[PDB]
Amino acid sequence: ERYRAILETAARLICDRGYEGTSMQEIAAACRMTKAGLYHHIQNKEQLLFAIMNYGMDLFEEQVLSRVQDIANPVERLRACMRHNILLVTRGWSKEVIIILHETRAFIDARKKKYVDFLEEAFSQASQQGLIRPVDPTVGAFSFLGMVLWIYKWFKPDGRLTDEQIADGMVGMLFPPF
Amino acid sequence: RYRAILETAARLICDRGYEGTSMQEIAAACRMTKAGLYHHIQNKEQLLFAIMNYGMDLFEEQVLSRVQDIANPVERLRACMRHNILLVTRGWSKEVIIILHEGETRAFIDARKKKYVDFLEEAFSQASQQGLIRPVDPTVGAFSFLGMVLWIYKWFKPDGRLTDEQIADGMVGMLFPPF
Repeated sequence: ERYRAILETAARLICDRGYEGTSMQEIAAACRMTKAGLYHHIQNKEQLLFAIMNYGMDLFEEQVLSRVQDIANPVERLRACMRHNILLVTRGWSKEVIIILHETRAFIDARKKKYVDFLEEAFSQASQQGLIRPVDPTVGAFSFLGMVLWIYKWFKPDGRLTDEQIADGMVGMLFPPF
Repeated sequence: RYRAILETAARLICDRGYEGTSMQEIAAACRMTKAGLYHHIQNKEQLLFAIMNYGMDLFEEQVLSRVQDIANPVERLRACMRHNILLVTRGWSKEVIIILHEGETRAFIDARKKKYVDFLEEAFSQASQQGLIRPVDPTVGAFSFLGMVLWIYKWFKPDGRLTDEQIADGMVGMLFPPF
């Protein structure tokens, strides 16, 4: 419990002022610990970032992939996955962890590729079964990911559009009745 | 010569970071004296705003000026998307644009960015009302377009399986098919 709290706090600080502009002393004080206490849990800044990103992938698999991987119809699977990814970004409890994850290298890269593989497989199946307009599966996957992963840069919760309207509109754009 | 400086600086900033990169290092990468650099840019704040303003100039020069006269709004969106993907992927412009999206100066750039979004929203509005695209909230349309296109820098390489043109043909076909 104390460790995940450290990752969440560090992630919030890193998102506010960026990686270079965040010190381990800043992170320690934000966690109500001494710098020595922080280093009991983490080895240095580079490992902290790795830990944040791995925790991010865990959270994503639990809250997005776990829920959709058993949907057999590939366009239903895509539609649910896109809606879950959007709502993760706008409603999630660890938004800054997720931002760092998509914004040791080889270990995280291979984990991220599992999601790209999943999307490409579904676009492939949906295209083949006549449930979506044909498209190259990679073009589909990365259009999907670009639409969802950009949200945090523009979306203002106090603005006109609601996050449910964004989810409905986005899904309807890529995956209309076809 | 000024634009070459900004492109060289954008390269270093993307490779070493903004805090890592110094005006002395920029001068050396430009093969200029510190005095010659200083004539164009005097500190790092000035440099950053200059690069971001150059990026918005590129949206005008490489995208808007090429499409703004297309009367049919779906044809306009299809051309705008293709030009924008090229601006994101061309070696000479790609790092300027990355920096653009990665106090009072913040509002001056924000206002320029919003003129582009406004343009996309007007085209989505016209195309939807005219039945040339499936109905969509114009802001949703605009930022779906923007996310798709700007995120290309995260995964594109010029020796990848898909060319830039294949990516554009495919993206335009997804958002703006015959309808």
